[PDB]
Amino acid sequence: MNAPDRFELFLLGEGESKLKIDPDTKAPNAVVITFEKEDHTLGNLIRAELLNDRKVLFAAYKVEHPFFARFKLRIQTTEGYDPKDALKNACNSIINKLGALKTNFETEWNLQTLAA
Amino acid sequence: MVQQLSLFGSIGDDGYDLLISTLTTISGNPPLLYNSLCTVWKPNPSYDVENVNSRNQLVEPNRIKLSKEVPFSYLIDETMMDKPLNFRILKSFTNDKIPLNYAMTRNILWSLQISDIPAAGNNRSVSMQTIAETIILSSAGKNSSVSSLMNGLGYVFEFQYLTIGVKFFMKHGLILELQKIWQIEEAGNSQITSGGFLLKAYINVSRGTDIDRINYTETALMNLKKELQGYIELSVPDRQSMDSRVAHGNILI
Amino acid sequence: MGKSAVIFVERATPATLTELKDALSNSILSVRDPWSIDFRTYRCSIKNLPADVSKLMYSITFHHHGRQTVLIKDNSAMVTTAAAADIPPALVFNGSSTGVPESIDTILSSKLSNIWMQRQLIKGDAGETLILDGLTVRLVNLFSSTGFKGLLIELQADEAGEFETKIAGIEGHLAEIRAKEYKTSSDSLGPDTSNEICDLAYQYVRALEL
Amino acid sequence: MSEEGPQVKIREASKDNVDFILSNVDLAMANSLRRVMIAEIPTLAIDSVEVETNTTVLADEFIAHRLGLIPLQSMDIEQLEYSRDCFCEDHCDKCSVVLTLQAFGESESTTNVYSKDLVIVSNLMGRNIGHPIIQDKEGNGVLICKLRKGQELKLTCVAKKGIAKEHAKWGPAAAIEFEYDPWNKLKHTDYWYEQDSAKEWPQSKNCEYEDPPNEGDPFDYKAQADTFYMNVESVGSIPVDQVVVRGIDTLQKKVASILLALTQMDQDKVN
Amino acid sequence: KRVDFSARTVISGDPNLELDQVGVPKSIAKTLTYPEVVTPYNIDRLTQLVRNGPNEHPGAKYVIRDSGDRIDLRYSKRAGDIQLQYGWKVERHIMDNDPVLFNRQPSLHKMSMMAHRVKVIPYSTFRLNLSVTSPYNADFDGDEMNLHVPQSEETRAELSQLCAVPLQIVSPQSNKPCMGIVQDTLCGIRKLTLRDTFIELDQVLNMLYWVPDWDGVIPTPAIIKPKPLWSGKQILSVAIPNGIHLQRFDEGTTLLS
Amino acid sequence: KYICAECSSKLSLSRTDAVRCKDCGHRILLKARTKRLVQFEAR
Amino acid sequence: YNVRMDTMANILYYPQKPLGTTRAMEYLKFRELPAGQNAIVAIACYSGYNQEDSMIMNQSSIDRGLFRSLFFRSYMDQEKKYGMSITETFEKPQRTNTLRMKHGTYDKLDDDGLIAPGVRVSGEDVIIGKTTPISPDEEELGQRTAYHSKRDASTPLRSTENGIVDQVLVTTNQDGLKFVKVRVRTTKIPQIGDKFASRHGQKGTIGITYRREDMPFTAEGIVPDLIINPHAIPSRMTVAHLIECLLSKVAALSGNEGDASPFTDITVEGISKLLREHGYQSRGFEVMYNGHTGKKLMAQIFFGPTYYQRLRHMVDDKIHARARGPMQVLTRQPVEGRSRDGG
Amino acid sequence: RAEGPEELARILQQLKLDKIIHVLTTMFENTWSCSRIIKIDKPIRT
Amino acid sequence: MIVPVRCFSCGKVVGDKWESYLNLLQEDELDEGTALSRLGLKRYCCRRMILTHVDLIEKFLRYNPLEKRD
Amino acid sequence: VLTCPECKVYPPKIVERFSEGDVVCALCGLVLSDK
Repeated sequence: MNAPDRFELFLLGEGESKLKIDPDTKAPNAVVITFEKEDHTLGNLIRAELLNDRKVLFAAYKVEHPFFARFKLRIQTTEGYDPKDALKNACNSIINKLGALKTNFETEWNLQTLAA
Repeated sequence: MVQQLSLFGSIGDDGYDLLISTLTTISGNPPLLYNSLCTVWKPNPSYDVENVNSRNQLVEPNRIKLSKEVPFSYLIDETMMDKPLNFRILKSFTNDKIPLNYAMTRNILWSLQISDIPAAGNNRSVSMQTIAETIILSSAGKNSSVSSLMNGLGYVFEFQYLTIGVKFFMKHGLILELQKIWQIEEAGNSQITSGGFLLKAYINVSRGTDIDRINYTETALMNLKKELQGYIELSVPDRQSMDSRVAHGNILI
Repeated sequence: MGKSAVIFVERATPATLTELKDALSNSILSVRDPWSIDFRTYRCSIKNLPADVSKLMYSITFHHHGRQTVLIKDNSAMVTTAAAADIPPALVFNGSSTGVPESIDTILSSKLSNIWMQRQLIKGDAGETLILDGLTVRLVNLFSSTGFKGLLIELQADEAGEFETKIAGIEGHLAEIRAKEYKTSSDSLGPDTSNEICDLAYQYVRALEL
Repeated sequence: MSEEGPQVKIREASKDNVDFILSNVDLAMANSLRRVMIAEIPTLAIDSVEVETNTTVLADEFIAHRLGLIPLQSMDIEQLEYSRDCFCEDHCDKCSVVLTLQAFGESESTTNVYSKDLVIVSNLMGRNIGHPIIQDKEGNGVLICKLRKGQELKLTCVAKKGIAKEHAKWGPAAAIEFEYDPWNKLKHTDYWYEQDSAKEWPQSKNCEYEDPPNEGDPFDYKAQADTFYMNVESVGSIPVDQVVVRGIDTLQKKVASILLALTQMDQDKVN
Repeated sequence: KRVDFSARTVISGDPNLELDQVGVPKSIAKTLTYPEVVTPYNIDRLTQLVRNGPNEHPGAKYVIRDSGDRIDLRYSKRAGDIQLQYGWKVERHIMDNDPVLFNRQPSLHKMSMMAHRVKVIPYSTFRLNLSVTSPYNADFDGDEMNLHVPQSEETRAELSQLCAVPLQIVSPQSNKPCMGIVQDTLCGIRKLTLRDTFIELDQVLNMLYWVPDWDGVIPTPAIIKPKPLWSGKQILSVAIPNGIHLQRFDEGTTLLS
Repeated sequence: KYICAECSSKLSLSRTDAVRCKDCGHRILLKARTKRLVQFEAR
Repeated sequence: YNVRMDTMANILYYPQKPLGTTRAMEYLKFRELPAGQNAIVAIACYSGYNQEDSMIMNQSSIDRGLFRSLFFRSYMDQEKKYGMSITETFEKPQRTNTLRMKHGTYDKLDDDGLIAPGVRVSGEDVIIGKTTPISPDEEELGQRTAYHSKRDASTPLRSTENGIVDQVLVTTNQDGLKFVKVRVRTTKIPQIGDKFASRHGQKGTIGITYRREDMPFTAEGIVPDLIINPHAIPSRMTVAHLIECLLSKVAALSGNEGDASPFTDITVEGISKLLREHGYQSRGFEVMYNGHTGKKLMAQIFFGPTYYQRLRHMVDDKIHARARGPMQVLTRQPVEGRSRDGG
Repeated sequence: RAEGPEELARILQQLKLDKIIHVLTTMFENTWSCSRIIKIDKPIRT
Repeated sequence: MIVPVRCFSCGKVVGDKWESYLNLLQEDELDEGTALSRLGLKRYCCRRMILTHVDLIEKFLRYNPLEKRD
Repeated sequence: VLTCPECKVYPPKIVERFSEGDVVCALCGLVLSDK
């Protein structure tokens, strides 16, 4: 049997970096960032958030083969602005949105329990 | 970890002083005195190591060497402080008796070292051996002692011996050693190299993959051997004598 | 004689390190180069062992203290080096050493692999070191195989007169950031024999145990 | 109230089902939330079995696979550890749970072996965990096997902690309904008809919560998906509100891990 | 006659593989070998391969000396001991981008035995691009095909310069292509290029990223106002190289169709 | 140890004894499962 | 099947009687011993991994026990009586007085020479210990030593077979010689390369497996247990597949067995009417969302239960490789046979 | 190792600036605790 | 062969309901569809699990693993 | 008689690899006779 172990989907191997950043040689201010042990759940969210920044020109991701858990992201931003900073802003905005969502759901659930 | 490339030989003490003159004529450097003390440790037979993969032989049990330098104040008796501390004192070290006895060495209890049998094949002109080495700097705790440490790892004492000799440093990192070996037991001290000196010329290579360096090292060793033709015959020892695995017992001395 | 202490916080957040870095910013005098640390545990593979003989062996590797490994077993310490510049000259001269040693972790995991086998590995990289008034504080995030583990704080001072007051102050500083479950340790391996790095490794072991 | 963030309107709730609307949110966020709610929330399930006596008519891995899917209480799963991290050999007391099963068919009539007969013998240390989940009226729970006169089964079970990305047994959510745009105002689906497309396709229950479009209105080419209607049901181990909250927490932790790794790499670049 | 260094297994379809690339299972890659010669350019990687052993991919299984003697790496503890010299041979596993010969029986014509580049994959099936299934007359309901491994440099060059899949597109039986877009890709490339099909921004970005030969330039849309949209013909034109010209007039088509 | 095939009687047989049941006299005998459960790892 | 020691046997964990049954089945007893399972099937294009008769399968369904089969095998042996002396004995061999021992592990053997039920055997292990006495005048051209008074005649397992010994039987044959039979159990789980078929000549292989997150879903949270390609319908004109799908869907939604016998009065329009009573689009279409991004799908998808059977061909029994190995006595060419690792 | 005339002019300007800064910082320290950690995003308006 | 514990499609649990489902069929003399809906089986995949189950465990149970003939 | 020409140990220890058609010394791993 040649079936790989399932835990290779969520445990990094030794000597593995969760992120790898590489400058793109074709378009200025463009970076290709490889994420490991991740799938569409994160890439879709990050790209949809990166599309809201008026200084972000290009943002696209892909998962080359459905056997391996990894994906590539590509970012291109305006002059005088770092793609890593854009990624940081996107993550901060996502975290704030999720926190607000959690607080709202807790308030509504407690109100329902009072009305239960 | 090094690849040590070595050649061996022996001489009778009668020519000893004339040999030392000749070396000085070639290297340009004088002899430097030195000594050492080695203790050999073997895996504990009380513990059954079933982990030795018998169906595959991934590994075989081996013996560990712990070495230390001992000051000459333990090796010089009350008759010898008058003479200065140099190579001439070896001329008086012909008796099987020695000032350092069993009790002092027991009171003592560094460099940790493991080796493998030399490389196989009959197309090798020098003894090539692989050595893995580490250093112990200090310790602490309620049982800080070499014996307690090696029993913690899983090893026990087997025997020990004492080396005294002289060193010559030549070009290209070549080291030439003249040694005398005294085995030590509670029963007493016996000089195995009785009435002679053991000669060993060797070089160290840091990386085994580099082959230009290894070829250069072999060239230097064979040139040195071809320089000493007619005086002393330097030879490759027996490959089965430098094997230090526990399963089979023999000791090149 | 210098003194040291180690505090480990298990329920920390990813941003707790930044919170503690900023909460101490008033007293921060300077900042120095980053550090790293490794923590392995080796297990005994032999079954014919006595009841009173321990089974584990903790190896702690210090990167900033000149690349030194410390092996700990049953309150017994062993300090090994692997740099060519730490070798006592006598061993080089007499021939007891070839001059280019290996780390003891390679020896345990290559040649003695039939007696000892690895069981876990906890790492810490890119820590920050801050100089406060008569104090040095080092912070780092601990990463296991699965992911983030917790926060590690190590404090070192040269004057031992007011060490307890500084420890209490740092504990209070963590208290305002509402990190209430923290395990601290400043014990000494040997009351009579004082080795700094061995005691530091023992304190690390006492802090990191579960 | 947080007016700058995602909004939520719970309409229905119970022990198992939560039925709600999520508004003022992107579509990517809701999709990622549902993916995490199904795939990446830890739970407690049986992960190893060893058998002493088997005089039944079934196999051994058969009963092992049957046992590996029984649901057990996992409310306080945050205080266990992954067995690949605990320093203990094999299974810990802090990184596992242990149960025992014993049954014997003394009577003439066949005897059923349910899941109410799993007995826990380890030490829980005051944690609410390990209890079997029972949802039927009679309390018997999952039926496991069947016995006759003179047949016995004896075995021991070790249950551990994991996620659903490695086996379907650790999943806490059965099936979650996800709908939006029941009037097809955005023109996201194109209908298939024989005579009249507006009649062949039935109407979703959700049409009552939006106003039908008027034929005089030109196609609105600026709208985006903003309102989603979800329903979530739990297998039973975790309460459903905890399923939603833990999904949000797990997504937050993943993004925070990304942030921490990025900050670490920036510090490395500083060097 | 029967031969050595060969395998036989069922096939499957993989749309992510290139045209001339075959997915080889892990165990089949661990069993077959190749005798690589130790030289100054490979002794580091080859040394690491020997250290890896025979139970790990990549790795090695035998070491041949200059004199013809062959050391089994499994029994000889010397995975971490053997020092390699110039002219020795390491029998290593088959590694990515190694040429292989691949066929299906009966081999009626020339185009039924072709060369491929390997890619090591999990599971037990072979992988093929969905356009080479026409020359092989093969589908995926239980067909098994055969794999043969070359064992030299001249043989590898022959498999790479004569029998490669790229060189077998214009068949000489009827002087016309033997491969093309087939099945569902063909059903899709038609629904894409109707005048009806318009594409928004995000999907255009993802699609342009998917094309591995992109140059980072975003085509100017065809409807700039009141909403930017792209036509399927526009996005599909990115795949087509530059400098290609084609004219075809069907029944009743004018210069404005 | 062994076991009968009709009545499943508990019997012990040597290396020379006849392969028969004592009570029913049948010629079909079955073994008994390993009493000491042995743990294994599937590799 | 529990007793019988057949050479090979396959058993299915959970068999399901079909939702659409002909009336004749009540005489073949096909609703007592079924041979398949009702699988939810969505006929669609999804990611391009089901073209040219391949199919895509839900991995969570596999994990919960769909299409999982037990496998049973058996071996036999007996003592041979050459002349008047017994030339074969059942006893655990010892390396002191035996030659030509096999590399398999003799440790699992008991003192009787027969392994006991409940031991995980594996590749090249031995389960029966057989020793042959040899006359002193017979020497293996110098191979035999002074103390090698016997030869080994054990039977190792087939090189690939793994599992748990399930039964051991000791009896005697007509001549009174001893007789041993060993039965071994194993479990088989579907994987990339297996073989499945519907009742209308539509068979294929698994080409990839997906988890419940990447599966397209309906508004009700239902997920297809498998997905087939629609490029298989036109040239085969298997309209009965579509009709069976529709009728099985109606029977599952309703809860009663649906007749599908030949030459009867059931029509397509009638079952479509009975379908619309429940609340679904009459031609069996449904609205489904993408699994990755969560959007809507432009085209609707044909969706519903069907009946599938797991055929006898597994990829684990067809896979073979060879670098070197045994030759032939006469022609000295690689031997024939997969179980004998030939070319 | 400077490369440009503008680079050389900037180097000399920075030389004068940080020489003055060092002089005054020494003046303060020989009598005052400066901070070498604080970096403001926007320079303070004069 | 005893009833599957879980549903192969939607992850739900149907194993415990088999005993109570059999009760409604002869004690209450109800039809199959209403009995299936009485136990919260609403997706037709759960109805598929319960409805088409062949219970073969009551035949092996009248039998022993020793002495089948042919 | 078949002996390893490098270990020179009597009696020789030898394992036959049937699935590879080889005869291998169990100490140095050397291959003695093929096919």
